[PDB]
Amino acid sequence: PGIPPKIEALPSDISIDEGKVLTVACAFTGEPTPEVTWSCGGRKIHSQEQGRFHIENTDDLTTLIIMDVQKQDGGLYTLSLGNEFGSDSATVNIHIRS
Amino acid sequence: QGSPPCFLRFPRPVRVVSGAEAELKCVVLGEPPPVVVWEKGGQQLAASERLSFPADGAEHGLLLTAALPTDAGVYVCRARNAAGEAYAAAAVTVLE
Repeated sequence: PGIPPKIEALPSDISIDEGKVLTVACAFTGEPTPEVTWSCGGRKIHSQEQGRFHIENTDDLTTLIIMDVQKQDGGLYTLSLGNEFGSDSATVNIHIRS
Repeated sequence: QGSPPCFLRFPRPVRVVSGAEAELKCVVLGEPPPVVVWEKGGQQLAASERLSFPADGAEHGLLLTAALPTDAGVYVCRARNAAGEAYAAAAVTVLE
């Protein structure tokens, strides 16, 4: 059965100390497997963006890793999913201390 | 030098009948072994007679002895060590 994507649960707010590593991961479902997009500031995040951002997608999980976090990394990140049957989105506000 | 927290096993959502035991399960790695804390609605949870946090090495659980409709919602697992932090949220759905 064709089913639109669903983001399972995502924290509303997360924090990290400047200079450290942040990992936020998130499960999802959808048939067919959805296309995953992470963005901040309305711009898609690409793997090895700034030499520090990494994205690991599987068929039911996405993991965003930010290495050596900088102050300017802070902001409202959106995870979006799409497939032929619909879309979903959820936000997480990433705070850099401090 | 160490390495930041990560999930070997991610906490998947649980769907449980009111009155049944429910457990969110994950496995968290990292060096040093991360301290894992669960919160709900932005508030850190306290162990009790009906809510426990079975921890066995990397194995971590949030255990509800007998789920009630009021237990439904999103729970956040936050793991921390010297190198960084990892976050994972999971939903409990409680059916009549």
